[PDB]
Amino acid sequence: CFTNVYADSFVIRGDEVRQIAPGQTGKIADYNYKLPDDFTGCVIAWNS
Amino acid sequence: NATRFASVYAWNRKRISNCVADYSVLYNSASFSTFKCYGVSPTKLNDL
Amino acid sequence: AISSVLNDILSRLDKVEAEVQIDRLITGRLQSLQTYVTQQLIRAAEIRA
Repeated sequence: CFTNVYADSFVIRGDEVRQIAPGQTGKIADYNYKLPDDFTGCVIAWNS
Repeated sequence: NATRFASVYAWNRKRISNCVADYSVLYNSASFSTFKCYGVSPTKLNDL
Repeated sequence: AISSVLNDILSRLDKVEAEVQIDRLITGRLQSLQTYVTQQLIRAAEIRA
């Protein structure tokens, strides 16, 4: 069971997918979208 | 941006010295797949 | 760890790539204190006697 749940939805290029993993760095991870260093959750992604 | 590289078998070497290195130029480029490091983390390279 | 110097880790690695190195130095230095405090506790008993 889960206390609260937030699904975050967005689009990016295929190469920039690895930046969404927690504690990464890159133009997305620096100033578009960022997970905390002790993130808990799942990054689910598919070619669109 | 050398015109033509060496072969892996005959691999080239350059001594880089007495100059300022701004690896953030390299890391801020989109051009690379691969930028993986083994005794430093790339964002710290500029502080050193 | 990649250095014996705590700052030479923290000045070469980011806040995740460092934690594994730092935990090595914590584990080693802490077991160094547990050794010393065991030696001195046991030694204390000799001086008490």
